[PDB]
Formats: sequence, C-alpha cells, structure tokens
Amino acid sequence: MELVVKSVAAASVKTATLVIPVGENRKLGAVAKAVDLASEGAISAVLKRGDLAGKPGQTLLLQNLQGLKAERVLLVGSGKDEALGDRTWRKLVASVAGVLKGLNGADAVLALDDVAVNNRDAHYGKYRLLAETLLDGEYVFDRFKSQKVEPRALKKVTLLADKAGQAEVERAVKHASAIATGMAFTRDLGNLPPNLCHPSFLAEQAKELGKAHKALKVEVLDEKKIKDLGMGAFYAVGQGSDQPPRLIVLNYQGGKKADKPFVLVGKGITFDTGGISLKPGAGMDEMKYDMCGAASVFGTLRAVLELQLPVNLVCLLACAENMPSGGATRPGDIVTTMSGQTVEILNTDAEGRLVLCDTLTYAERFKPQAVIDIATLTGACIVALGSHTTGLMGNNDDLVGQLLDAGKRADDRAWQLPLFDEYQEQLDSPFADMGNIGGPKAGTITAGCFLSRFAKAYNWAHMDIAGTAWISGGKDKGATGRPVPLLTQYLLDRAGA
Amino acid sequence: MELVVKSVAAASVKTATLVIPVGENRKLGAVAKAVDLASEGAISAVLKRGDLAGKPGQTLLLQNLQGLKAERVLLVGSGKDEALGDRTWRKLVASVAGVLKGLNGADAVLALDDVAVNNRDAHYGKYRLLAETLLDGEYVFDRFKSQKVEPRALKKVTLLADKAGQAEVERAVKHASAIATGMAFTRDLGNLPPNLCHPSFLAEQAKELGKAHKALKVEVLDEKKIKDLGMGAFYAVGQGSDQPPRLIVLNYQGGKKADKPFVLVGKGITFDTGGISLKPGAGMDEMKYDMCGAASVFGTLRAVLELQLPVNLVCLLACAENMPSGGATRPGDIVTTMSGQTVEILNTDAEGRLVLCDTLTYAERFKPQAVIDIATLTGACIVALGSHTTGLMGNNDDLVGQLLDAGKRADDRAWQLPLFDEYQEQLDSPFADMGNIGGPKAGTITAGCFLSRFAKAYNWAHMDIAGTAWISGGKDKGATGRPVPLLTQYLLDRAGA
Amino acid sequence: MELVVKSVAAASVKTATLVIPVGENRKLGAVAKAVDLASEGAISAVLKRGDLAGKPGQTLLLQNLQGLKAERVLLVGSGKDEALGDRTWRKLVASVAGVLKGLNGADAVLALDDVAVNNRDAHYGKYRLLAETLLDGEYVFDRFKSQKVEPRALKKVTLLADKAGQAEVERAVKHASAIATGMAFTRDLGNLPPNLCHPSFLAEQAKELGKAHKALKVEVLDEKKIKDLGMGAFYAVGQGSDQPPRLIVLNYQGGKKADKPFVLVGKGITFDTGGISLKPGAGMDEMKYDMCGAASVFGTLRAVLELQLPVNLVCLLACAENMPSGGATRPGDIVTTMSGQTVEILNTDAEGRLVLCDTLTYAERFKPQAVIDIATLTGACIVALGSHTTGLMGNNDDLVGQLLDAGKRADDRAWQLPLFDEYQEQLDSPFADMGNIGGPKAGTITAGCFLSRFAKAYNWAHMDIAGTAWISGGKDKGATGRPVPLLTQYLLDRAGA
Ligand SMILES: CC(C)C[C@H](NC(=O)[C@@H](O)[C@H](N)Cc1ccccc1)C(=O)O
Ligand SMILES: CC(C)C[C@H](NC(=O)[C@@H](O)[C@H](N)Cc1ccccc1)C(=O)O
Ligand SMILES: CC(C)C[C@H](NC(=O)[C@@H](O)[C@H](N)Cc1ccccc1)C(=O)O
Ligand SMILES: [K+]
Ligand SMILES: [K+]
Ligand SMILES: [K+]
Ligand SMILES: [Mn+2]
Ligand SMILES: [Mn+2]
Ligand SMILES: [Mn+2]
Ligand SMILES: [Zn+2]
Ligand SMILES: [Zn+2]
Ligand SMILES: [Zn+2]
Repeated sequence: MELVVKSVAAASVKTATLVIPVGENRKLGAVAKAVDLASEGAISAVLKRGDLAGKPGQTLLLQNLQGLKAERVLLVGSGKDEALGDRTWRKLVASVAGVLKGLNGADAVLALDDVAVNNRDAHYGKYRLLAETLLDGEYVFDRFKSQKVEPRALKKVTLLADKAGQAEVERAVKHASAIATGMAFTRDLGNLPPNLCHPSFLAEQAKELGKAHKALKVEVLDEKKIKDLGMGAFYAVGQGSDQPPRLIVLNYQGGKKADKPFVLVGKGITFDTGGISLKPGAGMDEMKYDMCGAASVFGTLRAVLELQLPVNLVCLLACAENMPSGGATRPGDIVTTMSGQTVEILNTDAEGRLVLCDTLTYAERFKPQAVIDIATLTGACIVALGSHTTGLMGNNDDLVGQLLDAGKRADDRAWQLPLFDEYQEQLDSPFADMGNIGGPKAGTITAGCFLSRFAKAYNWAHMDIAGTAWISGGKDKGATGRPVPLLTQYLLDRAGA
Repeated sequence: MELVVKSVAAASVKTATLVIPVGENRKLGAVAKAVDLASEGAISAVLKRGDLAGKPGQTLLLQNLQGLKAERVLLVGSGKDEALGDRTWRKLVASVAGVLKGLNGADAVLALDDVAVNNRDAHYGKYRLLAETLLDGEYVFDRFKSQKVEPRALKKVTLLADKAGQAEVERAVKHASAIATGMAFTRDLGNLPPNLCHPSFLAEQAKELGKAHKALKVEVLDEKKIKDLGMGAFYAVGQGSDQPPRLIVLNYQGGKKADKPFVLVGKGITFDTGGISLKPGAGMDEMKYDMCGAASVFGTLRAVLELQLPVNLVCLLACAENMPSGGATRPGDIVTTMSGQTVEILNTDAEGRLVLCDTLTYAERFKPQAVIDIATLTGACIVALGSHTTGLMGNNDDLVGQLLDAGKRADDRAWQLPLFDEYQEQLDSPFADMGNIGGPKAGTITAGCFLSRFAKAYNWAHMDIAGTAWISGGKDKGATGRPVPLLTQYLLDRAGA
Repeated sequence: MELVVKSVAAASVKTATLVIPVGENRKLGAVAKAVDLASEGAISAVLKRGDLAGKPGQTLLLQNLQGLKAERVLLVGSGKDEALGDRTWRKLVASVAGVLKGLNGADAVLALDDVAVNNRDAHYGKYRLLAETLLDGEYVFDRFKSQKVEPRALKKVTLLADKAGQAEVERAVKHASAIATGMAFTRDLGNLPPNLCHPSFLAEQAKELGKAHKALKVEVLDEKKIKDLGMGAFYAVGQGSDQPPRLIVLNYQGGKKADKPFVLVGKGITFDTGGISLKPGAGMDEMKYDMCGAASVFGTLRAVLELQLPVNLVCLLACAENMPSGGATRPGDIVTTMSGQTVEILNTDAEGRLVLCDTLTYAERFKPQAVIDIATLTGACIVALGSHTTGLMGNNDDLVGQLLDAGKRADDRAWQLPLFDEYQEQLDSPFADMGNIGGPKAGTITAGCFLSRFAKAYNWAHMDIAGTAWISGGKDKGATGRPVPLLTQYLLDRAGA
C-alpha cells in the first residue's frame, strides 16, 4: 500500500473514499464540520436519523454526495470527547481499514486530524500508530492456500494534516513503513512451517539479504564450527536432529568504524519438540514460532536497512531444531560451554537458554555497547505477563530503561522483572557449574539468571517474548511481528532519528 | 476342519459324537425325538434326572448308547420354544465347538435342524452363522509359543439337513469357508508383532499372493515412488521410521473387461507410536493392530479369490510405520497432497488419514464404481459405537445402504454417522487448505470429513474399525477378522452370488 | 418484534429499510430488478462500482433513493444462481438482522422472495427458518448486567410474498413465533445461575404457568413424595444437596379425552457437581445447563400452549441438584428403583439417568402413546455427534423415525444410535440388577441402554442433548433453546398442523 500525506482540505480531494470522524451525540469537529458544510448539510442530515451512535470504530458509509469530490464518505465513530487511548485509536484505524478492504475503491483519504490520542502529539506519535496499524493490517500469508486472497482494490491511502504538521506525519509514515516491512518479514518467517523453515533455510535467507545490501556482511557458522569453537551447549541442543544447527552472523556497518556496535541475539529454534524431555502433543504446532526471536532480529535488521540508520548493528541468530532421537542429548548430560562454564542439562526442553548462552559468549568479540537477546523462552512469562507485555531483564538499568521507554513510545510494551541474586541458587548443580533449570518458582527470572552468567562482559538485556510473539488461536492465529517495533524504536533512539 | 453336509437320519450316522438340541422342560424337537426313540428312550430317561435345564448352550455329554451308531451324544440346550437371536445362536455353536475340541473324537455330526433362528432362513442364513463360528473358532496363533497347542483330534464336522435344504446349506458352507479362511489371514497379519510385520513384509505377502493366483496382478510402490507421485501426506507419515512405507496394489480382474472395479483401500500403519505427538505407554502394544484395515482387505481378497467372484476388485494397501526420530514429521508441518490440496499436520498421531488421503487420490485412475476405505482410525469411534459396531460414513447413500445391509446379513454390523457440512469447518487452518484434526468434538466424523475431501470423484464410503478389529484383553485378546464378513458379503451381493 | 406478511410491491412500501437480495455478478432477480427500475437505475449504478460481490450475507446499505418510499435500502448477497442450503440461508437472515439491529429504524421490509432454499417450498419451509432465526435472534439475557442493552429501534418486520403464498408464509410465522417464544423461555431457564435456578424455583415456574392456562394442570411432588413412591434412584441423586428435589407434572389436555398422551420427560439437574464422584473444576460452570432437558420441555409446552394444539401432553420434569456432602450418595450404594429393579450407583456423576429411570416408571400411569426423554446426558455424545446433531435412541422405530423427520424439517437435527443387545452387558453388576455405568466404550449408547430397561411398557425415545443444548464459550456462550424446534415440530406433526 502507498501511504502519503497532504495538507489540502478534505472536501477538495478527489478520492474513492473520504473518511472522517464523528463523536457521540453526532458531534463533529472542525474538519468534519467543513466537510458537512461542503455537502450542504447532507452528512449532518443523515446523522440526525440516528444510525451512528459514534462509539469508537462504529461506521456509516455514504455514497456520492453533491458538493464533495469523494465518491464515498465513511463516517467513523470517535467516541466521547475524551482523548483516545492507544488501543482504542488503533482499533478505530483497524475498523476503518476493514471497511476499506471490502470496497472496490483504489484509494482512500483519512481526514482524522481532530481525533486526540492520549499522551501522543498530533503529528508524530499519533500517526506512528495509525500508519503501522494500516500497513501491518495489509499482511497476507496465503503461500500454502490453493485458493488465494483476491488482491484488494485499495492501493493508496492519503493522510490529511495541517501544513505545520505535515513533515512530522511524513516522518511517522517513514518510520512506520520500515517497521511494518520488518514485521512482515518476521511474520513470514514465524508462520512458515518447520519442515521448510529450518536452520539451513534461515542461513539461506541471511545470505540472500547479504547479497542485497552493500553495508551488510553475512557469515554462517555450521555445526562443525559451533562444536570447534567450544559451544558445547549450543551443539547439544542441535545434535538430535537431522537438520543441523547454524549460527548466523549479520553485520551491518552503518556507523563510524570506531562506534561500538549494538548486538541483537535471537533464539532460532525452528521447532521445539522438547527433545528427550518431550513436550505434550496438544498445541505443539505452535512451537514453529520458537524461532520468533531470530525472526524479530531479521525484521529489526530489515527496518534498519530501510532507514539506513547510522549505527553498527551485529545480529546473531542461534538456530537449531530440537528433536528426540537415538543420538539426542539426554537429561543429566554435562557439557562445556564456550565460556568454559559447565552446564548440567537437566531438561532438554530448556534448550533456548543453551543456544543463547554460547552465542552470548560469541558476542564478546564485537566489543559491544549493548547486547540484547530476544527469545520465546518461558511458558512462565505467559503466566507472569500474558499476551500483552514482553518480559524484560538485564544487567544494566540504563539499557533496561531505554528498552522500556522505547516500548512505551512504540506501543510494543515490555516490563522489567528482577534478577535478584537470591534466585541464582535455584540453578545450582552438585556436579557442574550450573544446571539449566531452576524449578517451578520464578521460571522467567531463573532463565534470565542463567543467561546473565554469560553476559558479564557487557551491558546486556534479555527479552522473553513467549507471550507476545504469536497469537495461539482464532481467525488471527499467527506471528505478531513483536517485538520489531520496540527494537526498531530503541535503535532509532540510539541513532537520534 | 473339513465341513460337509448330509441328509441322512441322525440315529443312522456313524460318528464319534452326535450333537442334538434339547429345549427347556426336556422338550425334544422332531430330530432329537427320533434319536431318543432309536436310543430306546435312553435320552429321555437321562433328561428326566434334570441335569440339563436346556438353557441355550448348556450341555450334557453321553457315552455309547444302545440303538445308536454314534460313540457319544452331546445334548445342547436350545432354550424355550421361541427362535434364537444371532448372538444366542452363535454362542450355542461356540459352546458345542468348545466341548468337541476337548474330546478325542476325529469327527462330529451336528443335527441342529430344529433350532429356529430369528429372521434367518433354515438353510442359508442360519448355517452361514454356524459355519463361520465353527471354522473361525478353530483359529490358533501359536507360532511364538515354545509349547504348541496340542493338535486337536476333531478333523471333520458333518451338518445334517433335510434333502430339500441341502444345497442351500452347502452354499452357506462354501461362503462361510471363504470368509473364515480370509479372516484367518487377516487375524494372522494383525496378530504378528510389529518388528516382523512392517510395510516391506506386507509387500512380500502381496507378492506371494500374486504368484499364487492367475487373475491377480500385484504392484508395489516404494518410498521414492510415493514421493515422486506427489503423495506428500503419505510420505510425511512414513519418514520418521527406519522401515520405509509401501503402497501395495492388488488387482483382481474377475469381471468383464469394461465393468468398473470396486476399490478397497486399507490403512496399513504397521505400528502407530503417534510419532512426535507420541502416544502414552499404556496399551501401546495394541497399535500393532493399526494395520487391520489393510489386513481386512487382504482377507477379503483371499475370500474373493476362493470364491472366484466375477467382479473387478482393486486393493490398495497404504502401509507405513509411524515412529519418532530426528527426521520425523513435526506438528505444524505443511505438506502438498497428491491432489494438490495442502494439509497442515497439527498432530502427527492423526496419521492414518494422511496415508489414506493420498491413496484415495491414487484410486481415481481405476474409474471405480465404489471406493471403500477401512481403517482403525479414531478412538472416538470406540466412544461412539464401542466394540460391537463398525462406524460407517460416505458420500453416496446407495453405497452406504449396501454396506449396512451386507453387515446385517453377515452379522458383522456397521452403523452410519453423518458427514454434515457443519462439521467441515472444524478442519479449517489459517495457513493450509485444511488441518488434519478437528478438535475434541465429533472426532470420528471429522476424520470422515477430512477423507471426504479426497473422494469427490467417485462413490465412496469409509469404515472406522478402531472398535471392531481387535479384542484388547482377556483370554481372547487379539485380532477379530472384522470386517471381512461385511466386505465379503457386500462383494457377494454385487456379484449376485 | 412484530412479524407480518404483505403482498404489496416492494417499491411501493413505506418503510425505514427495504431489504432486497443481489446475486453474484450484480445479478438481480425479479423483485430486486423492479426495485432497481423504480429507483431509476440507482441500484444497478451503485452495484456497477463493485463494492458488493454478492456472496451470501454480504451487505451494502443505501440511503434515500429517488423513486422509492423506503428511507434506506439494504442489499444483501445471495450468492450464485443456485438454491441455498439451510445454513447459508439462516446465516443470510442473521446477517440482515444484525444490520437492522444497529440502525435507528422502527421497521423493515424483507423482500426476499427471489431467494431459493434447497428442499423447501417458497412459502412455508423457507419462512419457518427465516422467521425463527429473526425472532430467536432478538433474544437478550441482561438481567445480571448493570449496564443494560439499549432497547432497539426495530419493532416490526414485514415479509413480502405473492398473494398466493401469503397464507403459507403466515402459517410459517405463526409456528416460528411459537417456537421462538418457547426457545426464549428455555434459554432464560438454562442461562439462570444455579444459585437461583434450583428445583424449587422450577416448581414455582411450573405452578405459575399452570395458573395462566386453562387447559393446564400442574402437580409438584416433593422429596418425601419421591421417596414414598419408592423412587430410590431419584432420591439418591438429590439427597446430598441442601435444595431438595422436585418431580414436576404439567398436564395439558388439548386432545380428546380418550386420546393417549404424548409424554415428555426432562432431566432437570439444576447443577451437576458430580457429587462424591466430583467433576474437575475446569468448565464446571456449564453444568448450570444440566437442566436444559427440563428447560426444553417447558419451552415446548409454552409453544404448544401458544398454538393450542389438539393433543394431550404430559410433561414430567425430574429436578435435583447433585452436590457433595456428608449425607450424599456414595459410589457403591445400591438403591431400589420405583420399578423394583435395583441399581448399583458406581459413579455418582451418572446421575441424570438415575432421576430419569424413576420418572420413566412414573410415566406408565398416563398410558402414553409416546414417551420422549430429553437430557444433557453424556460427554460421549459430544465425542460422537459434536455440537450440531442431537443423539437419538429408542425402542420403537416408528417413533424414532418421526423424531428424525421432525428434526430435518425443523432444521434441529438428530441422529439415531443403536441400542443393540450386545451393549447391555456393559451394565452388569455382581450385586444389583444393573450398575449405572458401562465403562469407557459406547457411553451414549450404554446410558440409553440403562434407560431402556425402564421404558418397556410403551413406545419410547431418548434424546441426548449434551452437545446441542448450549454453546460453551465465545461471544455466543449460553443456552441454544434446542431441541424445542424438533419437539414442537414433532407435536405439530402428530396434531396434523
Ligand atoms: C523446562 C522449563 C524450565 C522451560 C520450558 N521452556 C521451553 O520449553 C521453551 O523452550 C519454550 N519455547 C517456551 C514456550 C512454551 C510454550 C509457549 C511459548 C513458549 C517451559 O515449560 O517454560
Ligand atoms: C490425534 C487424533 C485426532 C486421532 C487419534 N487417532 C489415532 O491415533 C489413530 O491413528 C489410532 N490408530 C486410533 C486408535 C487409538 C486407540 C485404539 C484404537 C484406534 C485418536 O486419539 O483417536
Ligand atoms: C460418569 C459417566 C458415565 C457419565 C458422565 N455424564 C455426566 O456427568 C452427565 O451427568 C453430564 N451432565 C454430561 C455432560 C458433561 C459435560 C458436558 C455436557 C454434558 C460423563 O462423563 O459423560
Ligand atoms: K516458523
Ligand atoms: K500386526
Ligand atoms: K440454569
Ligand atoms: Mn523448550
Ligand atoms: Mn495415530
Ligand atoms: Mn453427571
Ligand atoms: Zn524453546
Ligand atoms: Zn493409527
Ligand atoms: Zn448431569
């Protein structure tokens, strides 16, 4: 979809559908009032009949009105006078998009300048949310359908704002477009089934990306290299499968050569059966999303490439497929990690932290200013924070604060959990330097504690996206693309953009 | 056992054991009375003592009686002066057989003409049930025992009937003998353990059968052929095992060249672990019977060959072994079926419908007049219809009705369940054309619905024999041979025999 | 909502909203075409723009059109030019009703004569389904909401038909209105929470209904009466609770004095905890619907009273509340039923068949021509037939067939399951005449088998509505009102109405 910004009057714009807001009690703001006046009162005449109560997202669609250049006018409810919260604003926009998707109009004009959004400026923050919702809402994954989604008529949307706000709306659209393009890439990789989307496939995706971008260099480390580097934990996860593991490095040099890089580490478990500690059958298909950490790193990188941010960004994708077999890791195996710390693998279904720990040690070589790991790590995080909020831990309160602030401004929120030293003992092993599980109490936190033992060389944060990375059921089952908005926001903030 | 029919007087017949019926209140029918008189009232005299109440299947065994040529007389209770139901009649016969098997007599004569069986003619229907119970009751599967069953003395049974009915009893014996010989083959294949009875073994069985019979042509399609035909669902089931899959085609051309064939499709999962969606351990051994669909097709074919029915019969055995491994199918995999329809494999333990759907597409080439699939498909069918009655679904009312009627006449009953369109949606997938599971509601029906999407080219029915194909425990644990009687009866009906 | 029928031309009717169908490819039937012409081609002109593809239930709403007397015109998609199935037709009607409910129009005119419905005549069967969907869709249960549903503007719908069809449409409306009114009563009783809706409450409801209807006499039997009649199974169920049981008799004498009555027996377990055989907590709230058998009998009676059918109808509501306590029935208890047959209560959560068996014996006194029990009886029925189809068993083929045919014509379908004698032994007890459970195989059937032992005196059928009586979750959670349509249709059939 093409998304552009103009400052012309709403009544003057030639379009298939003009969209304007209407409050409860048929209350029209200055923009809608001017459109009503151009229609010689036709809009307020229809509103007087009472079909539209004006609750947020309710709609009334009109056809050709004399005095207007729009072929259709869509009235959308904006609710009571009170400013809208983020969720209500995004639902309003999605309601609009749903109607437009079903029409045979080639373009539409949104004239929603009068709608106030709580704690967001009328031009940048408000439109960041609208644009991302509109563009991400175009997403289709019909690759495996014999009957394809018939393409939609809607090819273009124009946002109307005042002259003074136009540049800021354009900046919101630029940023939202990069984020939505990155999210589409994330969502495609998440939604791909695990018989196709395995570690070698992700390596090929990375190599393709490297060829397409001059400032990107890609290196792929195979199973032998992982083993030779001393990555005993990463190797142990992957060995059970016929699909070998891959550590994928994507190095974007957008900053000055001397600038310390930001490192994103993504968990790329392409399918998590649990291994010998096998999962139950119910809902196991959703473990194709266990590479959503790696997918979100791909999508964040793709947003960064689109924006050409002037930062050095090193992406490390720790990819393996966790399968039961006659050569799989067993509960009770002890391995030596790249750091030299030994790990007793008490449960082979706590495998993400194993590929991550070795990759955290690998990251030391880049001499980073921040290392953020993203992983669908714990069912415990869904118990703690549910579907709405990513769990966040780290070893630097300034980094943790920056990620929280980015998630608030991006409306892709996270929430800090503590890594108090008292939780560490839960990982104690009588045999090895640590075990890989902490028991049934504080599961999200003990997984963060385990990772923290490998992150002492740098400023580090860990994002547990087990609850935010996909929707489990209903019509909308599938990858969400989170946390691409938070991560991209954090990088925009570090770039000063 | 040799089973013959004669029309001589019971008192006159030289035999190790003469069997005659006695009612309650010591009441003797015409046949029994004649034997009593020949015995000089000896039988009445013993009855007066009251040891035999005459309830169905009760017995009293006499030794040499003056005036008879029989060495022993077995009296068997026939109940009150009303006709017996099928179950009571078959139990009476089994009771008699159990006594004879324990004796050292080389033959026996059954003189049970006076016993009425409800809704069964005195010559054909009555003796179809008797002869099949007698012959199937001889079944022994002692090949894995170090101590073999002491072979039995009983080598021959003669059924006495009146002259007028002799040919119809002979026709019942001909048909029952073919059915029982088919059932023995089915039972042996089901009872064989899965380390021996794998898809390659079944292929060798088919090849051996092909060499033994001129009107039979056998082709075996291996794993690469299955893959190269585009059978993505069948291939997915078999990949996880070290034993590769086989699609076995047995083509019997007994009809006219231009007569459309009847196609039988059998599920041949030689062991069902569930795969990655692994089953619980308890009772898993009974999943060696997950090839009883394919076994019943082999047994029906053996009966048809014995009878030389004048029909074209194509048998398709879809054989694979469902194992967990590092190369097995995962929940969430999406495959392209031979038909081009895509399937999301949400649960790798819903595997029978996957090998079946591709085999249903394969069956289109034969331009059949009926396609019947037989499969141990759903635990839900045991919840719905239990151990007694096979679940039946289809896309043609006439075919379904023919199979029901065959089951009633063969005393191997089925019962229809509806494939209403409302159940289809339970198979919807957001990614593929369908998923392979429908959830906890209507599981037998949604499996039928899944298969129906591959059967639209022809008249089709599906038989879920999960409850009727074997007995789980007790002294009689093992394959039953069902539904060989129903299927054979259906083909006798189509042949006009 | 008032529902009336007229034979005036669609373009001529003064109304807030005129509803007409449009096919795919903008194809207009005779009625829609005549409206288009009166609108001076306005409707064709809007359709040419392509916003409405015409798939069943899609909508496009127009405002005031020159040449018409309708204030609004709703175009509704009717699909390709083939007849619609029942489900598609009812979903089309619900789509229309949804739009109308959100408008501020006091009335609407449905001009849907053009639309063909498969296997149902243009006037009676087609409009039975439309009228019931429209009227049942008006249902609101907001008693426990602090914020009430806003009263809807829509008060009247007019159906247009040709003069020749008017009588038959009016008959359909009369019957659908009775059915919908009965369903609303059923749904209210089902949706009441169990702290309010207990057996004494249902007894009050029945007494109040008796006072309002001349031809209705109501008797209520309390716990002591149930005990004193020798109803040891019914008494055993209710004894654990602080709410005592009630057996409610509602006798409608609408037939000739010497006509044998139809008896409906409803399970009225107002809450089923399982008792000492306690249920799991998950979903237990839905056991407030365990009196939906009884609720559907009240609803059917309400429909019969509205229609004044000329039949004698005796309703027996077997009401109890199944609770654990220090005085509750135990697994292993043996009780003497009213019939004198003893029952070993192996599981106290098989309680509905216990209150039903004693009520089936009580029904003998009426010398009925048919006895139908309706009960939310088995989870196994949901496994067998899911949410779409009621399970049906019986001891009379004619009665079973009549109920099946009623279900088809009412679009409230049932499906027969067999009560073969082989399933009876599953109920054997070493101690009593029978146990109340048959094990994990054929649960729906063994429950019907249990009941059949109490129904030998008369023609009897059993409806297991465990899957059809309510919706478990989502926006539409709550009672369905089924099987009031099937039961009312059966009584219409017996009355000759
Ligand atoms: C063994 C445990 C300590 C850890 C275990 N974690 C895992 O299995 C992770 O690898 C899972 N990928 C976490 C998960 C499970 C379900 C939904 C979303 C995310 C878990 O159950 O949380
Ligand atoms: C995963 C489910 C949708 C289907 C699943 N079906 C199976 O596993 C079939 O392959 C089984 N072969 C069915 C079965 C299980 C136990 C006894 C007899 C038959 C079942 O549990 O019924
Ligand atoms: C103990 C078993 C033989 C019978 C048991 N039946 C019951 O508990 C019935 O009283 C329940 N009212 C049946 C039920 C359970 C869940 C949803 C709908 C209907 C059941 O589990 O089906
Ligand atoms: K994936
Ligand atoms: K076997
Ligand atoms: K209730
Ligand atoms: Mn895991
Ligand atoms: Mn299986
Ligand atoms: Mn219960
Ligand atoms: Zn994982
Ligand atoms: Zn199976
Ligand atoms: Zn109950």
